[PDB]
Amino acid sequence: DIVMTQSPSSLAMSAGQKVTMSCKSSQSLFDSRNQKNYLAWYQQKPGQSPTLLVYFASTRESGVPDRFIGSGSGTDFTLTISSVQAEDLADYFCQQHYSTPYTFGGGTKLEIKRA
Amino acid sequence: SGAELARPGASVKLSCKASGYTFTSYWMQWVKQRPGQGLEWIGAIYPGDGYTRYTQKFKGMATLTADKSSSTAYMQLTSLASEDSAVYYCARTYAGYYVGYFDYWGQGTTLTVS
Amino acid sequence: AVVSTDEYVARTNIYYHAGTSRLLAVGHPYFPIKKPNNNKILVPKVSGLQYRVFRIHLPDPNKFGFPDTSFYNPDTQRLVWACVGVEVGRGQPLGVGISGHPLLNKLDDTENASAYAANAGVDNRECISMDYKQTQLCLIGCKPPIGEHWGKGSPCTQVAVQPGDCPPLELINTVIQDGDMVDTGFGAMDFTTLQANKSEVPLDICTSICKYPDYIKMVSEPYGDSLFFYLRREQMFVRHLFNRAGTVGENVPDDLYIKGSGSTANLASSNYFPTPSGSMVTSDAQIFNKPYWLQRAQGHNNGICWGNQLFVTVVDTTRSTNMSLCAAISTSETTYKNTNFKEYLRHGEEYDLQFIFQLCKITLTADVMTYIHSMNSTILEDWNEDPLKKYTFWEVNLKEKFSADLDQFPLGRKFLLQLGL
Amino acid sequence: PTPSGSMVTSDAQIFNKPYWLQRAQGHNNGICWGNQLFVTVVDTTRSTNMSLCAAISTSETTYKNTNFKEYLRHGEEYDLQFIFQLCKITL
Repeated sequence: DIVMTQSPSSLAMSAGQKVTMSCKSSQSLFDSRNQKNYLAWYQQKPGQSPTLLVYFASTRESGVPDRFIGSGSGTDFTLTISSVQAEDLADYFCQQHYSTPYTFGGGTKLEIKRA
Repeated sequence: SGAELARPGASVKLSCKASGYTFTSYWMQWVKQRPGQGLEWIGAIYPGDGYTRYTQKFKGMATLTADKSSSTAYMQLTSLASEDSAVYYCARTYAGYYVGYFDYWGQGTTLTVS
Repeated sequence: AVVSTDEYVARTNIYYHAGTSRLLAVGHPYFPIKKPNNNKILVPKVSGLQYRVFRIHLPDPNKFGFPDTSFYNPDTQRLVWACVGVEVGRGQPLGVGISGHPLLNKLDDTENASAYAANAGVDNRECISMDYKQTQLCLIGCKPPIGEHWGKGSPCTQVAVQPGDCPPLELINTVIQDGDMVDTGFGAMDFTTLQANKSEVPLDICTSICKYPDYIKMVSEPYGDSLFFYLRREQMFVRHLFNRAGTVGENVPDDLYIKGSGSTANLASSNYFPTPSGSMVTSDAQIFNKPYWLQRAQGHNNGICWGNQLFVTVVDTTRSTNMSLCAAISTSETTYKNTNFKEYLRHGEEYDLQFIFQLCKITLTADVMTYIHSMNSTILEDWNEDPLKKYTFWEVNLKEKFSADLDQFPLGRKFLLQLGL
Repeated sequence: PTPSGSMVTSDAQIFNKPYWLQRAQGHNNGICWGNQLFVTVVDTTRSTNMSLCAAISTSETTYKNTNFKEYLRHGEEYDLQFIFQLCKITL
C-alpha cells in the first residue's frame, strides 16, 4: 500500500505566523492522463467532520480562505497557511487519490500560541 | 444515524442519508477514526451499480450496501470487538469511475463496543 | 393443407401493361420542415434511406370492360390479375448521401491512441457525420411487407427497474410503412425507446425505427402472399472506431484485466461503437432498371394479386445524393459573409413503376370456395372500407393505366421478346 | 498487427441458401447415427452490437454524461431447416 507520512505531527504557532506542513507519498501521485497530482488536504476542527481544503495538490476548494495554499508534486507535498488565524485550530490530514487503497497521513495537530 | 452501543460478538448497521444531488451518480466512502487516532479507509460503494471496494483490513468486517429509493447508504460491521469502537464517517467522492477527492462528509456515527 | 395457386387459378392468354407516369419525391433528407407553432408539414422528410412501400391499385378485372368476354363464364367463375413482370425504374444519377448529428455521443477515437485519453467532463459530444451502409432491395407481394427490429420489451414483475437500468430487448414484428427507415449500420432497432441520449446516431434515424425485412417470417408464411419475389443487396464496412461518453451501465469484470494506476487507474469507456460505411456505388451492381419476370414463385401464391392489390417495397441508397442549395439574403456586398447566406439541404427521389399483368380465371367450385374462404374470406365477399387504414403507403392508382398493347411500352416490348409468343 | 475483416456483403453470403448433402466426401454419407445431428456455425457478417442507454433522470434539459447509463447488447437470429430421408439396415 501507498504509505503517507505527515510532519510535523504537532505544531504550535502564534497568530500571524506562517504554517508549513509536509506530506509524503510512497508512489508518485502524478497522472500523466490529465497532468494532475491526486492529493487532497482536509481540515478537521474540534468536534467536526473533515472539510476539504485543497485537491489536485494545489486547487483550492471554493469557500476556503486564500491563506490556505497547497503545493508540491510526485512524492512531496506541502500545505501552507500564509498567516495563521485563531480559528485555524484543527487537525490537518493529507490523503492520496491515486489508485487504491486510499490511505490517510497521520495528521498534524495545529495549536495556537498566545499571551 | 445516531450513536450506538453494541456488545462484543454482535453486529451493527448504520445509515447515511443523502440529499441535494442525483444520488445514483456518485460513489460513497466509509472512513474509521478511533479515539485520539487518525483516519482509516474502510471501503467505497457505487449505489448506481452496486460496486464495492474494501480495504483488505476490513474485508470480512464491513459490508456496504445502499437503497436507491431512499438515497441511503448503509454499513454493517460484524463480529464486533473493542477495536471497532470508533467514529464512523460516510462521505461522497464525486460522480464517475475516476478516483476523485472526498468532497462531502456526514456528521459521523460513534460506535461503542462493550 | 395449402396449395399452389396453379392448382385453382387458370391462366388466360390476355396480357396488359400498366405503369406509373413518373413518381417524384422532394424533401429534406434528415427531418420534416414544419411551422414551429403549428404541426402541419411544410416540407417532408425524403431520404434515400427510407423504405418506399407502394400500394398498387388495380382495376377489378370483373368490373373491367374487355372487348371480348367469351374467354370465361361470369356465372361459374371470377377473374384475378396475376403479376408476371415488373420494372422498377430509378431516375437520378448514382451517388452517396451522408448523415450526421451536431451532438453525437462520441468520446474519443479508439482506433489508435498515443496516450490515455483525458477524462469525460460534461457533454463531450462532437459534430459528426458518416456515409451509411449501402442497401438495395425490392419486395413484391399482394400483402404489405413485414419487418423486424429490436425495441424495449415489457419488464418482468419483480425487481423494480432502477432508474437508468438497462431496458429489456424484444424482437418486434411490424408492418413496413412507406417512409420508414432502413438499418443504416447501427442495426434494426427503435432508437427513440432504447436511447434516451438522443445523440447516439445521426438525426435522420435518431428518433425513428430502423426496420429490417423479416425475410424468414415472410417466406415461412403458409400462403406466401406477403412476398412472392425479392432482391436484396447490402454491404457495409467499419470506417471509424469510437467510444461512447456517459456512465458505466455495466462494469467490466475485474477478472478480465489488471488494475492500472495514475492515468490508467481509471478505466476508459469500453462501450465502443463503429461508424458504418457503404463503400462505392456502381452501375454494374444495379438492381433496378432491369425487368423481373415473376414466372415461378417459391411460395404457393404465384403472383396472384388477390384483392386487385399489389405491393412493391423498395430501398435504394445508391442515389442518396443530397444537394445543398443556399440563397443570399442580400445581393449587394462583393465580400463573402457567412451570414449573408442561408444554407439548406434537399433530396430528390425519382421512380417509375411498370408492370405486365396476366388475366386469370377461377371456377368457383365447392372446394375452391371453401379454400379461398379459409385463406381470405374477403376475396369472395368482394367478388359478386380499407383494412389497413392504420398504415400509410405511397398510394398508386393504376385503374386507368392498363393497356392491351404491350407493343407500345418498353416493359411490354421486353416481355414480348422474352416470352417469344 | 490490428486485424480487420473488410466489408461484408450479400453476394458473399453462405447462409439462407439450401445445402444438398447428396454425395459426401467421407464414408458416412449423411447418416445421423444415434438420431443425432451436429450443425456448427460461425457468422460474423451480422455482428452489429447496439448500444442502448437509459437516463437516470428525465428532468434537466442539459446533457450530462453522468445522467445516462451506457450499455451494450448484441442479438443473434437463427432458423434451422432440414430434409431427412428414411433409411433401413438389414442387420
